[PDB]
Amino acid sequence: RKVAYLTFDDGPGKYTAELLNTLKQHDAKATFFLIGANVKEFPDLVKRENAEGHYVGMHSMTHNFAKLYKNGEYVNEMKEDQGLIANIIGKSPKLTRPPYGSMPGLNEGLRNKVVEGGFKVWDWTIDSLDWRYNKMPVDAAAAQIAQNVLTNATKPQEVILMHDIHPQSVAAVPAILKGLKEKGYEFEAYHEESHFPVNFWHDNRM
Amino acid sequence: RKVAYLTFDDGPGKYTAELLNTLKQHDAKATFFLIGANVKEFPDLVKRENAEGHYVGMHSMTHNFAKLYKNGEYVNEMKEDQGLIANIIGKSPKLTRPPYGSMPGLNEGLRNKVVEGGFKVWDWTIDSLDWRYNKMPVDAAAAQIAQNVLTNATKPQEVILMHDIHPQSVAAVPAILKGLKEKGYEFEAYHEESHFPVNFWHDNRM
Amino acid sequence: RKVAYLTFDDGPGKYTAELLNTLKQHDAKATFFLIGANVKEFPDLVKRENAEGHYVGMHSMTHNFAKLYKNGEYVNEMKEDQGLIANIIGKSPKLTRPPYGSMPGLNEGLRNKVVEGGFKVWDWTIDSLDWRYNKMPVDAAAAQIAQNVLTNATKPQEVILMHDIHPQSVAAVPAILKGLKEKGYEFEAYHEESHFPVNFWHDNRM
Amino acid sequence: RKVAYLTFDDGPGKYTAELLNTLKQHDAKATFFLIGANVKEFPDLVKRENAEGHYVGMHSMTHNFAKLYKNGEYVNEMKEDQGLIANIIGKSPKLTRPPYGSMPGLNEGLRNKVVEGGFKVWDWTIDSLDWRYNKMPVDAAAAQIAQNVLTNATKPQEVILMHDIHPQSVAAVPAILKGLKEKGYEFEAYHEESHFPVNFWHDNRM
Ligand SMILES: [Zn+2]
Ligand SMILES: [Zn+2]
Ligand SMILES: [Zn+2]
Ligand SMILES: [Zn+2]
Repeated sequence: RKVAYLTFDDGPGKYTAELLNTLKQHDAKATFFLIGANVKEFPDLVKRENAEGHYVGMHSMTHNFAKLYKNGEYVNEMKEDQGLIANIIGKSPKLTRPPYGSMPGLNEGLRNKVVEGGFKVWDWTIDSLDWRYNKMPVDAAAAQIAQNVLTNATKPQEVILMHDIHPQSVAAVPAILKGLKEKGYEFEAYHEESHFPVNFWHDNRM
Repeated sequence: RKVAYLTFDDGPGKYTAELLNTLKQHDAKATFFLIGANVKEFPDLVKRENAEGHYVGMHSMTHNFAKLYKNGEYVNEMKEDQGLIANIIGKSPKLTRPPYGSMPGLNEGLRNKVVEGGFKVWDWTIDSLDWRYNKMPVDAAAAQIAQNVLTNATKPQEVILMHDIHPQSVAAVPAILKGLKEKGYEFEAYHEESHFPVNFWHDNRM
Repeated sequence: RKVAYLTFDDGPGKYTAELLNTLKQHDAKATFFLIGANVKEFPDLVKRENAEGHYVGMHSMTHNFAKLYKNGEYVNEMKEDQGLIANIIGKSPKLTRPPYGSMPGLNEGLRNKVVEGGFKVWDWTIDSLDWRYNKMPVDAAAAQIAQNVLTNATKPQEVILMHDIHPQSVAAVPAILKGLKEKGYEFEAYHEESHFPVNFWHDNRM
Repeated sequence: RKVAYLTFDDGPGKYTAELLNTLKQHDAKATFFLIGANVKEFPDLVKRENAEGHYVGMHSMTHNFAKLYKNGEYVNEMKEDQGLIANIIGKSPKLTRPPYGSMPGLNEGLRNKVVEGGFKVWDWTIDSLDWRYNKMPVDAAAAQIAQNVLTNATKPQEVILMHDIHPQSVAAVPAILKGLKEKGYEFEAYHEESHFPVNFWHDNRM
């Protein structure tokens, strides 16, 4: 059983409805890590992400490296973000995705607070590098991004980092779906009852 | 006859219960040097350490170089720590482990007071360097820490400096227990009635 | 299509000639990010780095976080460093490596100035952590550093952070060159005509 | 082949003449590492150590850990000590023995200064632990010290740490000479043209 977990960071945004349409057509399920300010701006999209079978998790309030890690606000911000999301979808998600990844920001003290707060942490196994192609002609960018993902998909479980706020990322998804389907992957959302560790610290409590 | 004395400093803390279970699992005995604040925060773990055959000794109250050595509060702090531990376990340990080691902090004047007060002092023969491995995945860290101990264990008596307040340190202990047993070591606690001196000053009164 | 970019920071210094010999022996090309004071102390090594096919770039004048980022002297210092290097090798390098990395020091204001000044910025994808291994035997340190690099080199493009001003770092390079070659990597210098972005801000302008 | 290098630290002193008689009696050659203040106090013994075929090297002026390593006076003290010895034996020895050993005191900066000053550094491979038995009955103490050394002598080259300022160490030497001879060891003095690295840093420049 090969499973590909598409994850989308930093949203919702103005390309997210398009992305949800694409996912629905391919019968694919994915995972979204949302920033607090955008949850407030785009409640309909948050509702729709959950309503269409995708997992909705937290990507912090400020996405500010200094506040999250050095000043130790990571858990406070994930908790706040969690409450905004719960006000819309009617449940409190446990999975967080660290802005800029957990390494080295999420130090041993913060990891304890994550565990104590009942939160999980997912990093990723494949970086799509979609940000490289910002503001470049979308068609060529999307194909490159698809290539970045397809050629790195080698393991039975892959967690793919993309950002749905970039147009070239959303445009890349059709090719990624067809390509990973060829390789024998199914596309699933994260499921809290089926948690397994995916983090740069190899901290199995998270 | 080869004996390895695992010694764990700065605790107890949030990884100590797991460490105790690991030691019990391998029928290993060890030595714990505790900080007063943590004695007061985790009295149950102090009681567990002594109840399960380990030696419990003192690692001061402040762990502050200037107060302990420059201001000469070493013996006062160890005496205070001693009493807190005695109230939990019903005996007054005599062995101390200097924060930052005895060299150069524990000057002759302080060594004289240590002896006058009936205390002993243990430094170490192997530094695991475990606390320094805090910027990498825990399992990778633990493996390198185990390597440091295993490669340097060459004497019939080894006193090994570790810190049970770091996750990578506790994670390193299974490989250390396995490896040194293969090398012919038995893992024992410090025994007051069988003191032998181990200190950087080569002072056999402590 | 796998390329490893060895990058060496904070130099030149007393181990750099040895490192250069090692790289030459293995027909490997690398990248050096120099501190102004060392450019002035070791001009013959700067010249040699460029003469032997390696890329020479800037790592500031002061390597001081407060001056570079809080006081915003980053671009000024990189330009001053650039001029010093230019007087030696006859080129004006465009690529800078931020002291302590770009995150979070290089705020948006500073990134704009970087771009307007015609500079580029590289962080890294692998941190060797080499500078942290300075309390153990040099060969033992080198082995653990090589392990850090080899175990983490999994992507088609890897940018490896090392420091040539530490003995254990230069001692690790032979095992690194051998190991990554077996993994299919070629060792190349940064090329300005072939810039791809590598920075923690995901800012593809620099 | 097999060579044992007996080395005696912290002298000369009031047992050194006896030790020299013992060495001569057994046709054994050794190495002495002298403290400046005792070179001043015991010039006849320094002359005699050289006259009877032993190596005379430096063990600093102050034997003060803080001055030597943290304050960085190691090379200055060794050079000063070197001059005192040279005034007696008419040449300037290059080999130093770090008070308390080189690890971790002799940091990378200090090792460079050692090398730049034309000095070498010898630690040891066998610790006699002679200080443990200070002020105990000399006969039993000497026997135990001999056992400590004989039991740990397993390699073709062994460098043995003793202190000729302890009476029990000098008393142990006959049993040590007898026992190691039976194991096939020759007793040689250090010679600069026969240098091979013996230091805890595995720094092959020293
Ligand atoms: Zn993000
Ligand atoms: Zn401590
Ligand atoms: Zn640097
Ligand atoms: Zn000494």
